[PDB]
Amino acid sequence: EGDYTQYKETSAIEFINTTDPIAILANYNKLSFEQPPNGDVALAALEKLPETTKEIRACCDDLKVLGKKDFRLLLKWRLRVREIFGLPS
Amino acid sequence: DGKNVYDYIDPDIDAKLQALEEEEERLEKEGFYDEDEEEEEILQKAEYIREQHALIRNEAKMRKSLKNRAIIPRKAVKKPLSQLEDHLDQLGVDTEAIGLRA
Amino acid sequence: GSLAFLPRKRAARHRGRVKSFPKDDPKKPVHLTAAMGYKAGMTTIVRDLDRPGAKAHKKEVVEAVTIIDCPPMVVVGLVGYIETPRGLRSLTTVWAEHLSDEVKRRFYKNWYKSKKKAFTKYAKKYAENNGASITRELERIKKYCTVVRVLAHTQIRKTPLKQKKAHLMEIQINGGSVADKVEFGRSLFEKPVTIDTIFEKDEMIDVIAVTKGHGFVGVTARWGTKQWTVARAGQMGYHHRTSVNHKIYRIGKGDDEANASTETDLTKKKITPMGGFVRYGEVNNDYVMIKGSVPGVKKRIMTLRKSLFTHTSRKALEKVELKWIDTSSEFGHGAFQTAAEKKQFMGTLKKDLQTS
Amino acid sequence: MRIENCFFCGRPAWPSKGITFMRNDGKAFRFCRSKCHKNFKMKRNPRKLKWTKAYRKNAGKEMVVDSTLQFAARRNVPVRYNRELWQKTLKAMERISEIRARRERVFYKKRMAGKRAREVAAARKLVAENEHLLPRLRGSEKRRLAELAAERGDVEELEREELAKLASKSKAFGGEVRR
RNA sequence: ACGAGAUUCCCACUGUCCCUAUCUACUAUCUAGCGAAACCACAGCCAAGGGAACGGGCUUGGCAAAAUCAGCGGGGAA
RNA sequence: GUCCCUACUGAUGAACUCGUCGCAAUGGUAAUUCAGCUUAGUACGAGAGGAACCGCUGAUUCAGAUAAUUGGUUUUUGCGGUUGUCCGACCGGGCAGUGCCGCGAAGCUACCAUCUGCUGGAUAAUGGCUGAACGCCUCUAAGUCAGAAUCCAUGCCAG
RNA sequence: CGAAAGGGUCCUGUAAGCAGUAGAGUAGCCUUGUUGUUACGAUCUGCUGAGGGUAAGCCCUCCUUCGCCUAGAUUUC
Ligand SMILES: [Zn+2]
Repeated sequence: EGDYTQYKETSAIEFINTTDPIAILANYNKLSFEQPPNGDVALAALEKLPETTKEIRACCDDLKVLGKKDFRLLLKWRLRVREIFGLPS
Repeated sequence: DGKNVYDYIDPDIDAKLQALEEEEERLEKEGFYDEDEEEEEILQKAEYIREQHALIRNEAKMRKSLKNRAIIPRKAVKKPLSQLEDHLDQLGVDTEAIGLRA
Repeated sequence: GSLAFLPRKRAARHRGRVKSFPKDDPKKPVHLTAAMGYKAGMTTIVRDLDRPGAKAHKKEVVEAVTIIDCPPMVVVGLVGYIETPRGLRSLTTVWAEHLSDEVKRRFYKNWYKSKKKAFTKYAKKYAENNGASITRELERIKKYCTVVRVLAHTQIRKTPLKQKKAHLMEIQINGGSVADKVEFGRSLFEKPVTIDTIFEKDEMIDVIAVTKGHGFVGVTARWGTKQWTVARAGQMGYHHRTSVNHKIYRIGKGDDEANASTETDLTKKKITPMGGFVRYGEVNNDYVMIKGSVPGVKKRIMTLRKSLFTHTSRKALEKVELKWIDTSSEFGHGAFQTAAEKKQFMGTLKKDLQTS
Repeated sequence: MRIENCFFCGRPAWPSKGITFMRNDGKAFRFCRSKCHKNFKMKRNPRKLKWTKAYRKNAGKEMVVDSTLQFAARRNVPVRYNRELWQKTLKAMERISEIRARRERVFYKKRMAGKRAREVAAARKLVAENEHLLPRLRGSEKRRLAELAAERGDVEELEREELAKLASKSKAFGGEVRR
C-alpha cells in the first residue's frame, strides 16, 4: 500500500552511504545521477570518477534486468568508491 | 527499403541534404574515399608448409588408435624396397646407392 | 466425430474433382468457372481494415494468407453433355490440334520408353480434309447438348516442380446459349488462359484439394477421443475436401517485378520469401493470394472454383487494401525482406572485402 | 505501421514477429525472436554477448558518429501532410542510404588496416623455421633433367621451370593387396 | 519430549487434470532360415415368426460376387 | 464352489486391352447457442422502468482443415559451455546405454496458434379464402392460401 | 538424372594460431632503483558477426566440375 506505479528511484550517493546495499539493489528500479534541486557535490564527484565506467551507468539505469555478474560489479564499484571517499569499510 | 519514412520526415531537409552533399564533395576531394611478387611467393610457400603439417598430422592420426594398443616394433617388421626407394626419391636422394642391400 | 465425412478412406484420385459447377442460365455473359494452381506456402500480410461495425474498423490487422502459383492454363479441348433420365451423359468431345508434350505425358505411364504417338491419327483429322469430321462433332454439340466444358491443362515446366506430367480437367462454360459457348470453346483452342481472367481481386472462391496424409492412426488423433458410429483406427488424412468462402486478396502478375509492393511501402520486391519458399522454390508466374489456410501440402495441385451461390455476407463485395507483405525467410527467424536490407543492417563482412 | 527494433539485439522487428513483455513499472520490451526473449529472461547482458548491436556499438565495430545516422530519429511532433515534402523525403532517403554504406565501407577497411603486414610477417617466420618442407623436386627428376639439359646443351633455369610446373599441378591410404 | 503411526490445516512442487503435444530405444511391420501349441460334430450376415420367454440348420423377407493384408474384443432355490 | 470364424474400421485386388476425362443409382450427412451496436431511452408506462422486425459485429459448443506468425518438443547429437576418466601436453577427440547445461532450425503440433462451415420444395400445431352438408352458419366435404430448429433433397463425403 | 562445388537463406556464437607489457601473480641478474633488467605468466584486447553446420522432407546454378542414357525380363485384344 502506497507504492503504486511500481517504480522507485534513489541517488547514487544513497547507494554508496547505505548500510544495506543489497536492500537498495533488490528493491529499486534506477540509481539516478541527476543533480538534486540544491546540487550534491558528491554526485558531481561520483559522476566524474574514472571507476564508474559506461557499463556501470548502464546497470544503474535498469536494475530489474541485471544478473549475477552485474550486481557483483555494482557492489565492487561501491566498495572502491567508499575507499576513495573515506567511508569506514 | 527497411526504413521508416515517418522517421526521416523533417522540414528544412533540403538544407540538411544540401549540407550533406557539400560534405561528400569535400570528402571526395581531400582523399577520404581513395583505394590504396616477393610477398606473394612467401605466402604461397607458407600455405605449402601448413599443408604439409596437416598431412603429417593426418598420417599420425591414421596410426594412433584410440586407447593404447600393443604395437609391433619397427625393428620387428620388414619393409619393401619400393617404399624406401620411393620415399628417398621424394626427399631428393639418388637411387644409385640402394638396390643391393636386400 | 462427424458422420458426414464417414468413409475415411484415401481419396480415389490425387487431383480432386469439382463435383458441382454453379447453376447456369443463358442470361449472363460467357465465362469460365474453375482453374488450377500449385500450393506454394503461406505468408503474413497487414490489411487496412474497412469493416463498419467491427472493433478493428479503421485499424491495421495482421492476417495469414496462402500463395498459389498459377501459370496460365492451355485450352486443348471441348466436351458436351446431354440430359438423360439417368443423369448427365458425355455425348462427344472435340480435341484441338497440336497438343503439348506435357498433356500427352498424362496419357502415358511410361513416357520415356514409349513411341509417342498419342493423338497422331487425330491430328490428321484436322489437316487431311477430315475437318468435316471435326465440324460434325462441333455441330453435334451445338444442337443436342445443354452443358459444354473446356479441357485445360497446366504448364508445370514454369512451376519449380520435378514433375513433368501436366494436369487435365474440365471447366464448365457458363452464361450463354449452347451455340455461343461452343464458338467460345473452339476459339480458345491452343491458347493460354491467365488466372486474372478467370478470377479477380477481392472475390470469394472455393478451393478443392486432397488433404495431407497421416497413415494408420488410432482413435485419439483420428476421431478426437477424450460399429460404423464407433471410433476405430485406420487412415487419417489424404481425404478429398471442398473448402468454401475464401477471399482472394491479390492476384500477382509475375512480370511486374514488384508483386509484393503496396501503395504504402515502396519496396520493389516479389512474393518469393528471402531464400525461396521452403520446400517449394520461387513463384515466377501469376499467383493468387488467398486469405487463411487451404487444404493440401505444398507443391500439391490445387483446384479453384467459383461460388455456387450469390454471397450473403459483407465479407464479400468488400475492398481489400494491403499495407505490407512479408517476404522474410521461412527457413528460420527471418528479419529481412530483401537481400539489400540484410547487407545494410550488418554492414560489410570479411568475405565481402576478400572478394572485392 | 512501423518497423520496430529489438530490445536485446536491435534487429528489425517487423509486424507479427517475436514477443512483447509488459513490465509492472509501465515499460514495454519488444523482442524479434525467442532467442532474444530467452536470453532476456535469463538476465544475460546484451552488452556482453557478441552477436548484438549493443556489443558492436560499444566495442568500436560500428560507426556511432556521422552526419548520415543523425538524419533518422523518432518524431514526436507531427508534420502536416505535404505531397512535395514526402516525395523529396523518399529521394533524400535513397541518397542517404548509399552515402551511409559507402561511408561504412571505409570504416571496415580502417578497422582491418594492418592485416597483410601481420600475415607476411608470420609467413616469413614459418618459412624460415621449416625450410625442409618446401618443394624439393625429386632425385630421379634431377637426374632425368640433367640428361635432358646435357642433350639440349641452363640446368638451373630448366630445373626452376620443372619446379614451378609441378607446384602448379594428393596421397592415398594403403593400396591393393594381391589376391 | 519421542514415533517410515493416523488425520486436519498452511506454504512449496508437479502432464493428476483443463488438454493434450513432442522425442528416443526395443517391439509391433516386411524378408531369409528354423518353426509349435491350445482348440476343432459340421458350419458361420441380419430382422420378424417359430406356445415349453430356447435357436445355428425351418418359414419369408432384407439380400447376396473370386482371392486376400493389417487393426480390434462386439458375438461364437431358500 | 468348470486362437480362429464372423461383425466393424481401414488397404490390395483376377477377369472386361491399357490409359485419360466424366455421369451418379445407392449409402452417410451438420451445424448450434448467446451477446453487443443500430432501431431507442423509441413504442408502452402515473412512476419505476422498458421491447421487437430490417440492418451490422463478435463470442460459446460442434465439425473440417492449415503452419505465415506465437508457444511447446530436439538424435540436426547443429553450435557453444562445463563435470569425471582417458588418448604423454597443445590441437582434435573417445567413454559416461544421448554425462549435465544454453540456444536451436526443420518436421510435428496447440480454441496455447490460424482459417472456413452453404438453400429450394413440402408439411405439423395453428391462422385463413371460397363454400355445401344444414334455406342461418361453418378453414373442409369438392377446391385452396400461409405457416416450426420439422420432413425430403441441393450444397458436402464415398462411388 | 545423380554426385560434388559455388552462392543465398537459417542455427550457434567469435575458431586454431599469431601479436600487443594491457595484465593480477610467480621468480633470477647484477647493485640499489629516483623508470633498473630478464623470463614465465592465468586473464584481456585485435586479426574475427569469425569458425563450424546447412536437407538428410530449404532455395538457385550458363558452358561451376565429374559421371549416366535409346536398357533387360515378363505379360497383353
Ligand atoms: Zn532480437
